[PDB]
Amino acid sequence: SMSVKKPKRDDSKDLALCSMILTEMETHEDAWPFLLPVNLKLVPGYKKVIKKPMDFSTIREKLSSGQYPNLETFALDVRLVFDNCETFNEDDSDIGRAGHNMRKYFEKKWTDTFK
Repeated sequence: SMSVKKPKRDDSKDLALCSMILTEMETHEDAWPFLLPVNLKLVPGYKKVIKKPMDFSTIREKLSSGQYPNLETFALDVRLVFDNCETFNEDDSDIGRAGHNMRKYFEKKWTDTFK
């Protein structure tokens, strides 16, 4: 509360560390469904159904332009990519399985880097 603060966690490397994790996600072989925005002109249903589209390139732009106020807002966008994936794709599909793999891969990097 006012004048009552927990000890200060050093947040000065977070920007760089998030950037590294995003690079590791981008180079994973199952990243291909997620690298660029879904094409809203060419994928019927996606615009109407997915209210908040998100992808790795869009995450990169936001990060590199100071649009994440903290590391949790970054994690939320990453998870949104996989939540969107799950909404639109059958679990029993290549893209569905890609999303599951990538989510797990991310959550490990995240825990190991910060928790």
